[PDB]
Amino acid sequence: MISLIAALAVDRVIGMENAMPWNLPADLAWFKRNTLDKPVIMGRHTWESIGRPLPGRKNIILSSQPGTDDRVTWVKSVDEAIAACGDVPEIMVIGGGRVYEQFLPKAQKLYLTHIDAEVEGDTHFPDYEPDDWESVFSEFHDADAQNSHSYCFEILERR
Ligand SMILES: Nc1nc2c(c(=O)[nH]1)N(C=O)[C@@H](CNc1ccc(C(=O)N[C@@H](CCC(=O)O)C(=O)O)cc1)CN2
Ligand SMILES: [Ca+2]
Ligand SMILES: [Cl-]
Repeated sequence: MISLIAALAVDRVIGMENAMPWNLPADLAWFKRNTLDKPVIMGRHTWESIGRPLPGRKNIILSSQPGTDDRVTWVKSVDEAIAACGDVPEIMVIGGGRVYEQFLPKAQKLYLTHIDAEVEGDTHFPDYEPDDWESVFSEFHDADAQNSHSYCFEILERR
């Protein structure tokens, strides 16, 4: 089963963690908690931006180009990405935009972080409609000594 996990700035703008204007260690901890011990699928740009395989998870990179790092698994299609995961209960797709769009239709859950910050960007998470999803968990948090901005964690199930 496919799950998408993303951090959204205002107006659903998305980008690479290392380039966003916030510093939210609480969100990275949530991300870790929610992906640990699960396969993670990402596109090429996100892989390059993270730089090293995320430990404790199977890292899968979706790319039409040949692989350039033997430390991760490279696939060329959505179906191939899912076959390479094996029989696992949940597959975490971690973006970017195009990757989110290719898996959305198959996704059954969404783990989102809504961050209260305005960012200019050209890439946005795709629209999800109120009728197709149920918010099953939500948790609001204020900015603090370690977290630059306020954020809300949320879990949605396809309805
Ligand atoms: N919640 C959430 N989802 C997201 C992002 C995010 O920042 N937050 N990212 C884009 O905004 C993308 C993922 N980018 C990531 C970039 C770096 C790390 C990372 O270093 N995580 C370490 C945590 C240890 C540490 O805290 O340094 C890990 O998971 O092991 C994770 C995700 C997409 N999905
Ligand atoms: Ca940053
Ligand atoms: Cl990407």
